Amino acid sequence: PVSEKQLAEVVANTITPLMKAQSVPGMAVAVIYQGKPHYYTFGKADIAANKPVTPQTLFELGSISKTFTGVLGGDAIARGEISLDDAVTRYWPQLTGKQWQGIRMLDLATYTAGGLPLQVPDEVTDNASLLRFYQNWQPQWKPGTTRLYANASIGLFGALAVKPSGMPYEQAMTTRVLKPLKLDHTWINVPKAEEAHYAWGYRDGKAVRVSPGMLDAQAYGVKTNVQDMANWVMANMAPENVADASLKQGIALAQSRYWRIGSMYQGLGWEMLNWPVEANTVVEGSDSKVALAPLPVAEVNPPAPPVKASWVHKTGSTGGFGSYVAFIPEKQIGIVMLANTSYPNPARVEAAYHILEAL
Ligand SMILES: *P(=O)(O)CNC(=O)Cc1ccc(I)cc1
Repeated sequence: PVSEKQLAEVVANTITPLMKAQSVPGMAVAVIYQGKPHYYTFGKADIAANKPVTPQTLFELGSISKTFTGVLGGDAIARGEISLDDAVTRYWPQLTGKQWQGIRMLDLATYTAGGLPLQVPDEVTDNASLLRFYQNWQPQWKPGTTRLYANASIGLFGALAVKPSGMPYEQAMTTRVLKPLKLDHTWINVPKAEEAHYAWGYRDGKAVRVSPGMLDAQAYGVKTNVQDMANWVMANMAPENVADASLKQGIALAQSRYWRIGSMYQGLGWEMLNWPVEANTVVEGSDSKVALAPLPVAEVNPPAPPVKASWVHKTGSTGGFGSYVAFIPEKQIGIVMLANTSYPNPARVEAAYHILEAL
């Protein structure tokens, strides 16, 4: 294997047209091919300041942050601190509403609680209002019957999962996930010293960065560079190489199949499809019309351990960023696409599929 010059061509040929069509300012790309990460960088991080995109440029991950939440939860499970079968109420006893009765930790993690909203209401700014919000929520469906992708669901999962540890979320994440994996440039809160590397997102011509929100850290607040992200993919595609025993298992727990929703499988943060899969299947499923809709689930009990022959992926966006990650453990290939403009899901998926198709 080589084709290095061929590889650089494949990427350029796919990304070049993408940036022109969706008018993306800058993009950092990583292709993992036979245990070796390959970095590609394009455009600008900061238009005004005319700063180019570099392997050290920090991007906002949006929903890709949920894969971190998934692994942290997995690790806690693996440590014995938590169980997917546990009642939510075991961790948050204040949640006295009769409606919380049959809801488990698993439901929160996999969006099956019964219709918790996509977003935490903007009116919620503190513990009091947060508690209130959850206490008054009226489920539209019964637990374990319908999947409704929501921040308010996995957001709470993450907040609760770290209780037994005694450490606040950001601390638990750094200590148990980042440190061990040597993800030294992965932040929840970017330090002053690193700020020079923090790119500007672009929306309606305006430069923008993500704002603070309740459960932001747990659902969409991670910031990284293409370097750490590539290392994240590698750790997930080949967990046998992870030294920490609970982390190792945590990763396997996050890639396990808990529910069946047509052709896709819901993991902890991660979403999977059986490989081989047709492009249209992946692309079509990524559109908001499908991705954000309430759909019936089929339980996988016991949960199926990770399948090598899968298409593991996750899309993520912020007001001004658009990211995508995909890998096939069987083939030892992966891709990372970080952009500073939020462009349609389908286009990210199509682009990633095509490069990976050059297997
Ligand atoms: P996910 O699929 O990447 C989607 N992203 C987020 O919900 C979070 C978000 C949405 C709107 C703004 I403005 C900021 C963050």
